[PDB]
Amino acid sequence: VIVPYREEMAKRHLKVSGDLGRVIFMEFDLRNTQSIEESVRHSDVVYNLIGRDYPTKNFSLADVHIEGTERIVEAV
Amino acid sequence: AEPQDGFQGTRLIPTGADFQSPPDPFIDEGEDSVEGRKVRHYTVNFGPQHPAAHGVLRLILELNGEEIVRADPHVGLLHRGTEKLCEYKTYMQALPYFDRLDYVSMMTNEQVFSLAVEKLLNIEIPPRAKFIRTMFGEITRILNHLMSVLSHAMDVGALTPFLWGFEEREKLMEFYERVSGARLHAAYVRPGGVHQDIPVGLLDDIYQWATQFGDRIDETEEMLTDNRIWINRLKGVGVVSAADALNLSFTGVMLRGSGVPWDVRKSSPYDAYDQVEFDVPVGINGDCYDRYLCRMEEFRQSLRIIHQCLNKMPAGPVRYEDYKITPPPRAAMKENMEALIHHFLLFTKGYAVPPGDTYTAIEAPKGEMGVYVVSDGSERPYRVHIRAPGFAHLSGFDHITRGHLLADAVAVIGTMDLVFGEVDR
Amino acid sequence: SPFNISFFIYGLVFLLLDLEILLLYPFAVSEYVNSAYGLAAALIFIGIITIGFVYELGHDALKVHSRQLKSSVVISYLGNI
Amino acid sequence: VALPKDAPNPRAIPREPVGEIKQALVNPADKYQSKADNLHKYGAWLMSCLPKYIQQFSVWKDELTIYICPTGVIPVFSFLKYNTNAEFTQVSDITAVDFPTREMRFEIVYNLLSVRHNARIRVKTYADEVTPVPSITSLYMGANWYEREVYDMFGVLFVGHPDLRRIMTDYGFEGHPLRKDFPLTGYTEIRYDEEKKRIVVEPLELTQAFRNFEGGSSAWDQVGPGIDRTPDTFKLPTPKPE
Amino acid sequence: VQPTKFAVTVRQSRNWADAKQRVIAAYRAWIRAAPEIQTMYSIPFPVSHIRTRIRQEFERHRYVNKLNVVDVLLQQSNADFQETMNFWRQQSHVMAFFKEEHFRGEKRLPSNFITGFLEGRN
Amino acid sequence: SNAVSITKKYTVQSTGIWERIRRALVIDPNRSNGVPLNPYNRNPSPGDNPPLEYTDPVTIPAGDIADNPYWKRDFRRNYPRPSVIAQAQQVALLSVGSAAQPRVELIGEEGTKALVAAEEEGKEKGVAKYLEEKGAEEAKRVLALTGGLPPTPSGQTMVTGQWDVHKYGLAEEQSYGGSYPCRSFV
Amino acid sequence: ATPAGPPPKNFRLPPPKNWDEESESTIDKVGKYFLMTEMLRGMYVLLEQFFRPPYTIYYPFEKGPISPRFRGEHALRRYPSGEERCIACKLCEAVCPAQAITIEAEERADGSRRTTRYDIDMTKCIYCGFCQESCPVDAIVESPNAEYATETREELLYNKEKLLANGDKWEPELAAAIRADAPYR
Amino acid sequence: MSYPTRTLANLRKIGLKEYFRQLLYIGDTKYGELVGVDKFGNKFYENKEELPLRTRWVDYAKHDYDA
Amino acid sequence: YDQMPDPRWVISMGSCANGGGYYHYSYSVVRGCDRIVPVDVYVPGCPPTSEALMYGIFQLQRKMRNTKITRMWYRK
Amino acid sequence: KVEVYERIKSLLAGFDKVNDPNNITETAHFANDLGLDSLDTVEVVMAIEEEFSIEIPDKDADQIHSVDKAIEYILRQPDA
Amino acid sequence: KGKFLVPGAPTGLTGLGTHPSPRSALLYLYHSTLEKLKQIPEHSVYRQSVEAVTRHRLALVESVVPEGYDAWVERAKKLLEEHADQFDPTKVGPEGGEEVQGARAVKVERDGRVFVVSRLPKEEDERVLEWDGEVDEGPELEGSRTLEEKIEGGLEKIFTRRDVKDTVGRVEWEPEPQLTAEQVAELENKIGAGLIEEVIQVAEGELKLVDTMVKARVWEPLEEQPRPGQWEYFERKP
Ligand SMILES: *P(=O)(O)OCC(C)(C)[C@H](O)C(=O)NCCC(=O)NCCSC(=O)CCCCCCCCCCCCC
Ligand code: SF4
Ligand code: SF4
Ligand code: SF4
Repeated sequence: VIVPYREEMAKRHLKVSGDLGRVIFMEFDLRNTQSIEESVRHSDVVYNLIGRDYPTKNFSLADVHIEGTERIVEAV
Repeated sequence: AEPQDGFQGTRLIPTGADFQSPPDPFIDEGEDSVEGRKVRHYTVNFGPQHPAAHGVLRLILELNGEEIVRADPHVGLLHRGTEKLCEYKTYMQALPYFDRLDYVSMMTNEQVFSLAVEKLLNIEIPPRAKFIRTMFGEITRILNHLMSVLSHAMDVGALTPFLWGFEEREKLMEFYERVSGARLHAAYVRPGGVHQDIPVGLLDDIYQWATQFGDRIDETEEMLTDNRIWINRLKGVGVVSAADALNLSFTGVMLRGSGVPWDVRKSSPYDAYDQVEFDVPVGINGDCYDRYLCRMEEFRQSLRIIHQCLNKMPAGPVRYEDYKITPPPRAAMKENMEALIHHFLLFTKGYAVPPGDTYTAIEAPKGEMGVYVVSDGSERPYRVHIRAPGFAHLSGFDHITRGHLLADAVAVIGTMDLVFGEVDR
Repeated sequence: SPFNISFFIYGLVFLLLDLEILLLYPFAVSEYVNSAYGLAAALIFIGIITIGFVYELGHDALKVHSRQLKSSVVISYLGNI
Repeated sequence: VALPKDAPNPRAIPREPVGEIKQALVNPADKYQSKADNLHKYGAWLMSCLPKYIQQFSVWKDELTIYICPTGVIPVFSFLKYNTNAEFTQVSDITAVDFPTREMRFEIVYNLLSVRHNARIRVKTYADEVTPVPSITSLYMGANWYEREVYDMFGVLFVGHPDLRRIMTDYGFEGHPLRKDFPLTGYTEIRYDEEKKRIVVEPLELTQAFRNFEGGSSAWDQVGPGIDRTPDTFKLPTPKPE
Repeated sequence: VQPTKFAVTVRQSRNWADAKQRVIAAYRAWIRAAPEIQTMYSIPFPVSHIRTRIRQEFERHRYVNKLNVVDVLLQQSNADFQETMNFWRQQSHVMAFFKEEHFRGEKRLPSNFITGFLEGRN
Repeated sequence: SNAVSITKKYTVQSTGIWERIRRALVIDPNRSNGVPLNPYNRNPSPGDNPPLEYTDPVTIPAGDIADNPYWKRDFRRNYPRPSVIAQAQQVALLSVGSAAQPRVELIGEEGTKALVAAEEEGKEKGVAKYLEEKGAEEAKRVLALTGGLPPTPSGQTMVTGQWDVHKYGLAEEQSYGGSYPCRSFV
Repeated sequence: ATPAGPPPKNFRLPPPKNWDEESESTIDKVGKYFLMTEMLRGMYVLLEQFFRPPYTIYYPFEKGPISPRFRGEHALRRYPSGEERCIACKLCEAVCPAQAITIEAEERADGSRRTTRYDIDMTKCIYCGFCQESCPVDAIVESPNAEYATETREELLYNKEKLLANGDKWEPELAAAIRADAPYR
Repeated sequence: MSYPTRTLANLRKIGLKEYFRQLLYIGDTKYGELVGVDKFGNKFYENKEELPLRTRWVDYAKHDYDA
Repeated sequence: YDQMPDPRWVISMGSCANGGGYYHYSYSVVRGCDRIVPVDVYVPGCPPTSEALMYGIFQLQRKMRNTKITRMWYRK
Repeated sequence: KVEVYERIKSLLAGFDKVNDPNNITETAHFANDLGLDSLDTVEVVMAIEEEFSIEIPDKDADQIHSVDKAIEYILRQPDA
Repeated sequence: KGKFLVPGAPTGLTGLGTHPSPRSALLYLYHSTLEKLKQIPEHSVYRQSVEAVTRHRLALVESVVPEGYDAWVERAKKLLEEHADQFDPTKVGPEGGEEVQGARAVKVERDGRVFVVSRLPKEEDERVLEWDGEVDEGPELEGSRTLEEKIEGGLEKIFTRRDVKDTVGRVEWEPEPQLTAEQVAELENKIGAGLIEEVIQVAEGELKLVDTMVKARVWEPLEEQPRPGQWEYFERKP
């Protein structure tokens, strides 16, 4: 499982799920294309669970959902 | 004709209940009335999450207000299956498992397993190994008592002696690292003697530490022995009579505190303890205060033995001189055919131990440590059972604490020298 | 579970003794005018409350003695009948 | 640094040279023959005093073992506790050994200590998966946890034991780990599951399987048969010639 | 009793009549305790579901015709009962007893030959 | 006195005005401070001990090149077998005595068959039945083996030259004196 | 309790002494009680320690002492020519008390007996030195290094590349430690 | 634990700038002879009149010093 | 671990806590505490020296020193 | 009493191990008439114990083998 | 001063106090042992062994006589005959009676020899004793009571209990003279089995042992033969 993350302390619980070498963490920003497709080029299945119910200073709902999906789906 | 005789249940087997003799009555010394009202006890769990005195200890107590009704220690939080693992190891490979039982008394732990294997091997180890092992035995006894007495003192509030004495631990841990390459798990005492000889400047460095250690003991006694808070915390606490201590399987200080003069080093001498002079501290009231005074005097007798070992240290080899049991020197292994073969076989197959069984006991710092080994003639032991003094001592916690104050339980947990690697194994 | 009566005693003896100390504080700021005559009454008052503390101590309502080999059998040989 | 006036450098004192070290060859078993006769006599006297339960005794070096039938556990240990010539008033250890080739697969081993006589004795009985042993808790309080350990590791019942429960294994643990047929890593293992938000037991799965080098045992016997050391007072007489 | 809360001294059964009473006594204590067991370990099942498991455990050994084996099973039942009614077990231990709460299911063996073969020995 | 001089205790000392201050204020001026001396303690470091000086010792019987055959010092293969006595053997030892002390002559023929009779009898009747047929006189004979009284268990220390108990006695020097409840046994 | 034979001389304690018979004066007895003399003496001991030098060293700027025998991070060594010392004897894999070593081997392209896999699971290793003792060529050694704590557990699964790099970096220590202790080995 | 005479002397031998810098990493006032420099730029010092085990010490080349 | 307030960290110290150690093949031992809790720093040794433990604590402090908290929220 | 019987039907009729409902009588037996084996009987007495909120001793429970035996037993017990 | 050891004085072994009448306690125990062994056959070595150790130790206990023993015995024997109803267990019970404030004493017969067991009120501070130690059985049942609860309240004790001052028809039991401290040490030096108190402990255990041995009939044939291979280890064939 490749897990692209933003905060290190937030993703710490995910490692317990798998054996050694099974849960892999990747530093990523949704506006860093290199990071998105470095996280995807080896995968045979990609889940997009990126969503947000509120807009933020850095991301409009369209920025995180529409532009977010579009960069990920193009990498896929 | 068991066990088919039990298929239909004939001839029940006699229990201890079937042999209860009525006491001799001549000489035997032993409405809404509020006296019939019952009292509800509350059962409190102590440990291991909620802080306890030390270690992986879940202590389940039934209390009547402030008094202990029933004490029920739950152990096995550090049960690691050591005894089973030893059956899949050679005797060499099982030796480090003994460092990790009473893990402040490493060299005497490995001493008891070496003596038992040496007994089944039918070999007499060289005199220099005997003196090194006795010397490191009393160094390890001081290391243990420094941990035991001072951490017991720290549990009842006395912060400072623990700090002073653990610098003494640091000095003696350097001697462990100089001989082996480890602060704690030396794997130094092996069947046949010790791994390697001591470096050529160690005896003098031990001697220099010895000239100042008496003052360290004395300054510890300046804060505790006459202190009225220390006495009021220990005197009359955790009393066990001499008769019950024997029936509860108490050994070491837990036995000598009740007045019984008994030391395994005196009763069944091993290594070089028959060649050294020392006294055995014995208490008279069987309480935490007597056991504290015995342990403080054991500090001085250990130092007294170490000084004798420094002067009586003979020359010669430190490993039994048969390369069929002990590994040859590395220069021999690279030089002649016979030595290289014996090196190859000892590190792949291991030495074969003649079949049989033995129970071997030593006076460990926490009391009588024993090991029961069964040999099948092969290079792996058939059975290794370890007799830990802390196991017998903690099994007596209910007997010594029932009817007494909850505020004295920390005193008797510390008066038993309790490391749970010993207890659970 | 039942609670310990010693907690009620500590609060009870504290309160009653706290009141008596309070009643002596006016004397300490009035000693000059009170002189000998006021001192007598203060000493009478102290003596009376001291007796109740003796009762406290003598009966050990705080359980002072809370925590604590003569043989009843003696045998005599008389011999053969 | 400020040195002590009377403490000179202990490394600076030259040591007397050491030359041709000579150490005699010692058989460590020889020193026990002095008491070999006495240990046989003590075992023989015990057999004579309790013939109904004592099947055999053995003397190895200074260790005397007594072999008894399970029913005599209480009478035999009573005698070893209370007899004036047997004041073995402490139980050093109780443990078990497994022998699957035996019908009674479990060998129960008791080690006793007599402080008065400065002596030790070993008592062996046997048990099965369904054949219990009398508890000696009524004679020795220290025996309580040792019997729980034997029951935990081997599954041996002690009738008359109060509170015979596990002492070492986890609660709800299945199996008796010191049985020879119990595998080293057992059957199951635990982990924290992030869905159940708790620890879960699962079938055991090792990332690296245990490697057993038992097959490297020597193809030749390396110890031999040993030496007979029975004293003369316990060997039968022999017919004289003619 | 005397040592700890639910401690039962180890005794042999005198006869088959004696054994049957203990077995029924053991079952009665178990299914009676089922309501307490639910709320004490917060089991996510009804007391009905828990009580069925109790009967099946007793039914695995219904066909035993050996007295010594019964004494062993009775001792195990008392030990499990004590460590349950005393809060010595943890929710993980009791929950592991319910075979449904394993992420691979309860039907952990193939239904027939061809399902196990198509998946690869189950 | 109990204390050794501070001038012989391998610790940093005070000097000048500070030593006089120390001897005037501390509880015991002979007490060290536990600080080791840098020119003497672990000097040189064990990693700079000259390797050529140390000699691996060899004891000449075990390490000779001339007169040490391995089988003479092979004490592992000369291990004692356990000496086992069953109920049959003790009955035979009671019926006809031992090799150190026989009960009857057992001279050649009619004694070889007599000796094997004592074996098959031991197998058939155990110790109890044997004693019961022979009576109380045999019981006195078993105790006659141990000198009338029953035997005592062997001791585990040989310091005095024989296996015996260790004779614990109070040390002539009591470390606590009598001011504390702990007694020194030697 | 006592050994067999006659009771040890003077084993029986004399009878307890009454308050009346105590050989200590009232003024001394009352003075120690109210003045807490032994507690004052214990406090005075602390002031003596307050003016003694502390034992503290300032780590990591200063380090505690270690010996040539010290058992730390594992390394694979070379000959002076640079050839690997390891010849795949498997002695270290067999003696290992924790089964921490895994080895595979065949003939190298030049026909030399060499390893293809040399892994040490540092989360299985008990740091006992048995491999270093069993090695006939001084190939596996424990370096003095102890400061290699890692962020992830996978970083503690050493393969042959990690171990040979460790030997290349630490070789002068490895030779010095071997130089000092080889006479005793 | 420096003591006044030790710290005052080392201050004079090193100056206040060096003194404050040393107080920023090691937290002590140490002075000794330069034994040498390693490949990374760490400086190593010796003084045999210090307390035991404090006679050797390193001044790290890098602000984020690591052992 | 569940009762520790945030921010929180776990240091696995020793071979046993790391991967099971000398008892990895035991029936009663967890083969590494990272099966149970997430681990921030692994300290090797059986036992690690006191200095080795201190080195690991220094690594975790350097980890805290590089933790982005107000800038992590400021990115998104 | 009669109030106990109307509560007795409330659980036996709800029991899923009865051979056939309406087979209950004022004196019906669990084994002979209702076709209950040993443990099903243990469970029925435990369900009655819950209804009357009174614990039943194991010896008393062994005595209870019929609908009438339970009706008689509950009346003797003060709690209900 | 130190001529006689003080009963209850600590011996040195914790919980083992100095014995009140140690010489007679040993005689009582040894004689009780020999009598209890008469129900074992004569071919039992167990019986032959206990006899040898006990009759040998018994001979040594008799070898040490308290000063003035002969003078005491004549009066004490003379006292039993004239007041036999005061010391017979069949009338006053094995404890000597229900009166603890007073002195009790019972004649008992073992091994052909007679012993008197005596019990005394515990020496307690007068500030703390109520009614001179008389047992508190609660208050009497006042009010409207049935006959049954009256009998359950020990009303019949009114017609049989005796006031502690009431000693008209009875006599004061005089204790045996005690061995001196010198005599105790030399006697236990003769036995060579530790302190007199430990020797008494061993006698009490040995007395307890006979009942187990008789109930187990340890002198009869082996109960269970070892089935083949039961005690076979890994020993190589010689
Ligand atoms: P009825 O005629 O239907 O049956 C009566 C019996 C059972 C006696 C049989 O007819 C019979 O003859 N059986 C043969 C002997 C026998 O009964 N064997 C003894 C078995 S005891 C037993 O099985 C104990 C198991 C207890 C398990 C309880 C549940 C598990 C513990 C966890 C609880 C849930 C989680 C907290
Ligand atoms: S490291 Fe040494 S012992 Fe291990 S395989 Fe290589 S050569 Fe053999
Ligand atoms: S140090 Fe010990 S445990 Fe670690 S790899 Fe070497 S032999 Fe195995
Ligand atoms: S020292 Fe070794 S055995 Fe002990 S806890 Fe640490 S890793 Fe485990």
